[PDB]
Amino acid sequence: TXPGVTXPGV
DNA sequence: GAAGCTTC
DNA sequence: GAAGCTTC
Repeated sequence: TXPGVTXPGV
């Protein structure tokens, strides 16, 4: 996720 | 190193 | 199935 906690997506 | 997910 | 980057 995020970053942090990529995206989604990318 | 180890956890934090939908979108093509 | 690849398609992704960091907090910690």
